[PDB]
Amino acid sequence: MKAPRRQLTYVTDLNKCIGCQTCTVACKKLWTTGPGQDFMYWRNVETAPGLGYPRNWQTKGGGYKNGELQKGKIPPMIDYGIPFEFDYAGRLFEGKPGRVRPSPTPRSAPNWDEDQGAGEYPNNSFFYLPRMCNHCTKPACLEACPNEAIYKREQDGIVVIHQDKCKGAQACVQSCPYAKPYFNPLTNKANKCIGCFPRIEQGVAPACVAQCVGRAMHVGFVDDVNSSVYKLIKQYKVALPLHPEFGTEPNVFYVPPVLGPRIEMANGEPSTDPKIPLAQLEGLFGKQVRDVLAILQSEREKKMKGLASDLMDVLIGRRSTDMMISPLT
Amino acid sequence: SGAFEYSGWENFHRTQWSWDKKTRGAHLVNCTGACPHFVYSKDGVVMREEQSKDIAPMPNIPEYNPRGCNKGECGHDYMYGPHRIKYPLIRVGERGEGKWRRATWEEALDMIADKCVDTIKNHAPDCISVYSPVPAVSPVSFSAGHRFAHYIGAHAHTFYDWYGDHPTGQTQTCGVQGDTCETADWFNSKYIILWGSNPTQTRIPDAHFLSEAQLNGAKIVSISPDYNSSTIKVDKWIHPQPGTDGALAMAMAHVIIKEKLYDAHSLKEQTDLSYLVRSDTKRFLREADVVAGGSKDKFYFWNAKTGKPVIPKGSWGDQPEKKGSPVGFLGRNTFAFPKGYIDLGDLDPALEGKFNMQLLDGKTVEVRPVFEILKSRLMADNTPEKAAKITGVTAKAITELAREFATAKPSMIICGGGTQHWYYSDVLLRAMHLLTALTGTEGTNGGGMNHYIGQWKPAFVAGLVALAFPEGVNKQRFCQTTIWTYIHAEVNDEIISSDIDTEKYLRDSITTGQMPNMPEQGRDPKVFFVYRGNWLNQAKGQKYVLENLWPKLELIVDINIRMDSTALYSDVVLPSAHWYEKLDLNVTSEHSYINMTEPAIKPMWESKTDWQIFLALAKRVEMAAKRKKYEKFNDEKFKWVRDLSNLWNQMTMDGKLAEDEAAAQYILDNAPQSKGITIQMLREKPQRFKSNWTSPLKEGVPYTPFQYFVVDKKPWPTLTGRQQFYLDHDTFFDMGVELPTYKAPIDADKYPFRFNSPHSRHSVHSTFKDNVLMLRLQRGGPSIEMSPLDAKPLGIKDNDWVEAWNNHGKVICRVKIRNGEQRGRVSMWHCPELYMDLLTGGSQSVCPVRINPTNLVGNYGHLFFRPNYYGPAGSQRDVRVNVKRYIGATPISF
Ligand SMILES: Nc1nc2c(c(=O)[nH]1)N[C@@H](/C(S)=C(/S)[C@H](O)COP(=O)(O)OP(=O)(O)OC[C@H]1O[C@@H](n3cnc4c(=O)[nH]c(N)nc43)[C@H](O)[C@@H]1O)C=N2
Ligand SMILES: Nc1nc2c(c(=O)[nH]1)N[C@H]1C(S)=C(S)[C@@H](COP(=O)(O)OP(=O)(O)OC[C@H]3O[C@@H](n4cnc5c(=O)[nH]c(N)nc54)[C@H](O)[C@@H]3O)O[C@H]1N2
Ligand code: SF4
Ligand code: SF4
Ligand code: SF4
Ligand code: SF4
Ligand code: F3S
Ligand SMILES: O=S([O-])[O-]
Ligand SMILES: O=S([O-])[O-]
Ligand SMILES: [Mo]
Ligand code: NA
Ligand SMILES: [Zn+2]
Repeated sequence: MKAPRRQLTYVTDLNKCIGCQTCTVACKKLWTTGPGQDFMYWRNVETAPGLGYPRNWQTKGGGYKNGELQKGKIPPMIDYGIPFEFDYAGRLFEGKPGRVRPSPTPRSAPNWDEDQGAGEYPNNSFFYLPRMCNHCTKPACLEACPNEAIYKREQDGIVVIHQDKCKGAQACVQSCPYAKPYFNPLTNKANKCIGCFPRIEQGVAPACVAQCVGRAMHVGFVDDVNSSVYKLIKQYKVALPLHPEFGTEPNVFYVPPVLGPRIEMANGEPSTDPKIPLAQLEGLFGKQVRDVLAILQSEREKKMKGLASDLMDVLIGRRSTDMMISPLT
Repeated sequence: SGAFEYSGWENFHRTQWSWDKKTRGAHLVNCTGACPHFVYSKDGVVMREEQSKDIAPMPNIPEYNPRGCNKGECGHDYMYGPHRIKYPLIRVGERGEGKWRRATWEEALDMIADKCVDTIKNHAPDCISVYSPVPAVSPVSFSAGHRFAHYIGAHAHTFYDWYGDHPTGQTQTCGVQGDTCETADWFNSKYIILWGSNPTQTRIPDAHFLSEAQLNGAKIVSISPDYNSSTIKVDKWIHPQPGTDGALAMAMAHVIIKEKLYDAHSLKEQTDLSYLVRSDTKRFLREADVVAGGSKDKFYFWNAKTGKPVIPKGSWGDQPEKKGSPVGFLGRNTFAFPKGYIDLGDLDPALEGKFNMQLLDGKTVEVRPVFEILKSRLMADNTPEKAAKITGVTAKAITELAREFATAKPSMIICGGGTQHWYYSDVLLRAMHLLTALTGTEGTNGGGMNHYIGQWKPAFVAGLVALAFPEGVNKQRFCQTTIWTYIHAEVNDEIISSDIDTEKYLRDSITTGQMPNMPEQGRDPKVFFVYRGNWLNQAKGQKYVLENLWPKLELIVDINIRMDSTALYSDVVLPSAHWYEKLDLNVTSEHSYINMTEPAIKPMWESKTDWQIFLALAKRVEMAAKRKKYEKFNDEKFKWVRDLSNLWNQMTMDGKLAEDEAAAQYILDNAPQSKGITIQMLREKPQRFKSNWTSPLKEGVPYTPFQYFVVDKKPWPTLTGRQQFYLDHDTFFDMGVELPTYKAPIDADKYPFRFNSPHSRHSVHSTFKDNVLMLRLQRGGPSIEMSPLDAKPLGIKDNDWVEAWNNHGKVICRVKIRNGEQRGRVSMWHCPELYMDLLTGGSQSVCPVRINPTNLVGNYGHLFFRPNYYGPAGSQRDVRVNVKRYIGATPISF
């Protein structure tokens, strides 16, 4: 499809995400307040382990298998969650009796299994996984679309669903293995994360970066050797893409969690193992996780000894402009 | 041209991110964020908010920016959503039914003014009261109703203690209202203990400093019964039994004293641990016991350099050469003393030993240093092995935590609701302060005992008082709200009086004037103004309140942006301008900067700002006072003839403060911490405070409290003039807490689950509970959590309805089963609105109001009643309930 000139690149530090959902809210309040968009969270944050959003998206199918395009399933509306609705007016102002219940009867929702994770007390474990469109170097959605409605912007590598060209074929929904295009049933068009390109065009960080309260998000062009995203991905090499085996070459990367307490043994004493299982992280990021954690732990140990660590300083991000394209607007 | 192929169509999204006006906004809620925001309008409609990210950074440490949170970025939903009060509303059905008629402002305010004049005329001005909490959140809106009350004689309320946010044990120890480092200082610590604190959910915009501190090489410990969200990032997790933390703390103190890991110099200088205690009466040896005309309020330590007893300088009986004014947040103004005053110098107070001394009356008595008594009681009762049995934390763990805590410099404790909302949290906090005193980190960057709860600290507090109480706080009626609620809601605390004679202590504290009782002469409260706080929904003893207190009130007035549960149950509901339609300041203890909001658009529908509402009300009161031939009256309590015919002028200083901005500027002008700053400056960018409370505010350095005592050696405003761990008052002896020690939780509720009610990331108290987007990122309604180990034998499945109850009441809520929850307790995110997805009651249905006798002590040096300085905590974490599956509705999952 011809490489982009520059590739906007994101880094998500799982050591720092507090699962506050501020980025989920910021994104929705900017881009998905429209007709038919209520069930859509272009940006979402899910508890891992969990079912995610839509539930069981990680076995939905899609992506590439030995370079052949895969056609996965279309998640049914209940897997996204029917957005709950409420009749506040009836009870608060109109004298109607009875609680302001959610409709429908709650059974599913995008953050249904928040903080449940896995493992039995006292070794229950979970962390937070923010997700979005990965603006892949090999976007399966883009190849899938029989109408060429989806394109990757030459100037910044941002992938966009052209809303005039889209005829609702839903091959993209089928083929994105991250389940990040959402079919808008009102307009008969797919909708998905736009990389905040209007913000990026004015030198302002995407809202899910600029408004990241935990200070866990990095953004920049990966060709910029003084960017934190270059440093974390290319230099120190501690930032991995989510499910590399999907074959789409995401351009959103994750620093895996190295903060966290130890497994607790039956006598009450610490193991050396972390409560977050390595096998879980390997499931999300593959076999390189072990060495990344080793680097991270090693570098943090220098900091504990009062030694320098440039890597730790990068993650810490004492100034937000060292993490991102300017967040001021 | 220079356009890419699809750039024309892309104008569709560029249009979504556009505005024609950008104003400054804030969220005037009780979250402690005080987060700078911009508000974005297009064609007169607010589109959205975004953090302005413009607090000035400090060198070498992470900036505060962006702050914000998930509620804040949907704050505009309360402008346009289904909850908004548009017009004044008068009740037509029974309270709570939501049956209304729209009224004009005139009819609304006249109904109110008529009632207020009658109530003063027919009963007493103290039968009227205004509840409006946390002045720091919105000081102008806070001052509106408090000034109204000030000039008609209505009484005010307390909030800090009523909520259980008041660090009662800190006031007992240090003689201050409270103080704490700003959160940037967490980055200066090598070792942080999160003690009943869940900052991942409950300090959301500040939480980054913790994980950043750790990446910069700090270690963090979480202490919490459940595996809470904050805990997934800490290096070590300690999970004691609920309310047994005190035993953990005392065992840590034992290990530290025994293995001698303490800072003896600091102890000798900054605490009362060298002060001498009479073996016979177990009181402090005092000057009066030794010398004719010797002071009740001066003491002795044993100076090991001269082998002679010496009177320590700085205690209550020692007056400075020139007194200062009283300071609201101090027991007494010890700033009036000179620097160096309590410096140890060549003194060497003994911490161990027994000594004999000659009494005035010829008798010879044996005395011991507090530390000697403390130490012998810890070796006997507070070993790791014994605290292990109580807490369920291994002795090895307790010991290793003690040693780490005392070895890492600096270390700090961060405590919160998990440790502050218990019956005995006062003695628990004294124990945490004992741990800090022992390690010497108090008043150091990255050190100390730092508490965080509500938005209680308005650094410009003299400017606030200037506007709210212009004739002085000493000419203002205050109840203490925990007592007020306990008594007027006729609460049943279930504590049998042969265990703790709550009634006697309470009665004796009122009749001897240690604590207030409003109204006086046993009259009923009659008129209740509630605004800026959802008093009914959050009130402890809610079921008693609804059944007993509520029907005493002839008129209940709620002023609000939205229909919360208090307003739902009110007689008159007045529409208040949204945060983005008003002008106000906004500050907090978490950071040292002044935030503000300004109008983006004019007040919507018929709403008015709070300042304007009490201004307009003042006029109708003038009109009514004349109609009723009752325009002035005497108020013998203050020797104050009140002039109701001049109320408006009184509200505004003869028109000077008739506008919101002049009132906001008035606060800024009348406080040392703010004088110089103008509204226009604040409108542009948040400004740092010019000074603070108990330490210097230094350029480029995070604030950390108490340095004026620790560094400058001014006396602590306590009875002893030190950090005081020995409180030798009769009530403290009665409760077994003359010294810090473990007090086991109240088990008056004879039910088997401990009831936990922590604060959720998904709301700010009851505000945003009902926000549709927030509910959509949960499961559509309130939640109570249980361990699978308790739920399975009750046949309770995830998201089943469960029923929780005790003698106080019952609540039915959908359950969330979470493996991280500790068996034996259930956790219900606190105070969902009564009208939400609950089949009956709410969290407060199962909570009484309870009063610990030590919180009623008001005749012991720094222990005296002052509103929000000292008084009964409204604790609730001792509550116990039973739980069963609710079988009236058992929906299937899919
Ligand atoms: N079992 C149990 N019980 C507990 C607790 C617990 O942990 N467990 N916690 C406590 C604690 S610590 C606190 S601080 C209280 O929940 C605070 O409640 P509060 O009424 O102040 O906030 P809230 O947000 O609910 O109400 C604020 C009201 O003011 C409205 N509002 C907000 N801004 C304004 C304004 O500018 N003007 C006016 N006139 N109104 C405004 C707001 O809509 C809400 O009704 C309490 N009980
Ligand atoms: N998002 C959000 N943040 C808030 C608020 C809000 O409403 N929403 N409210 C603000 C205010 S006013 C308050 S007072 C604070 C309260 O917030 P916090 O100070 O954090 O206190 P809690 O949420 O009650 O509980 C904190 C943790 O302590 C645990 N803990 C509970 N009981 C015990 C115990 O007995 N011992 C020990 N060691 N730990 C225990 C709880 O399970 C919980 O995990 O949050 C403030 N921050
Ligand atoms: S805002 Fe930043 S921290 Fe909060 S959830 Fe999104 S990514 Fe995690
Ligand atoms: S994530 Fe899915 S939608 Fe976004 S680019 Fe990669 S394939 Fe297309
Ligand atoms: S980049 Fe922009 S559009 Fe994509 S998720 Fe973040 S906020 Fe939403
Ligand atoms: S609500 Fe409180 S914490 Fe959330 S953004 Fe507004 S001020 Fe900050
Ligand atoms: S496949 Fe193409 S036509 Fe639309 S629904 Fe997806 S972009
Ligand atoms: O204000 S909007 O997001 O309905
Ligand atoms: O139990 S059901 O409604 O998830
Ligand atoms: Mo609070
Ligand atoms: Na809403
Ligand atoms: Zn909205």
